[PDB]
Amino acid sequence: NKACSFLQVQLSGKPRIIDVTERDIERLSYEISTLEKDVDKVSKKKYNKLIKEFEEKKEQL
Amino acid sequence: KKYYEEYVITGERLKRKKEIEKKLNDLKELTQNYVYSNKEPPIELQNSLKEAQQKYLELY
Repeated sequence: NKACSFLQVQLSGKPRIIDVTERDIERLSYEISTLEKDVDKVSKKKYNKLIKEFEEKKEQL
Repeated sequence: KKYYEEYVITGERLKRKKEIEKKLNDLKELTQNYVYSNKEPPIELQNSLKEAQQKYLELY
């Protein structure tokens, strides 16, 4: 009973990629958008990861 | 006599922050979307962004 319902989720509507990868568009950008004034230290480097994760995602997208 | 004066100095910071934390959040949003096509927020306004930020490169 389990093995068939896995395939309809990608089938009825949208696939696994469209489902999963759209959140890493949204949910990561949900976090960076509040980050207005960050003259503070090493959390600067998390820009240099999470914005570069967009380049990691959107090249794959 | 030390503690109240420390409440003055730390209190006088936040008065001077809200004077400038509002002005940073306004003038950037003019420069965020489609107004900066041809210098309509010109270099004088783009330097005034950097003017208040250089006040809080240190004081923040």
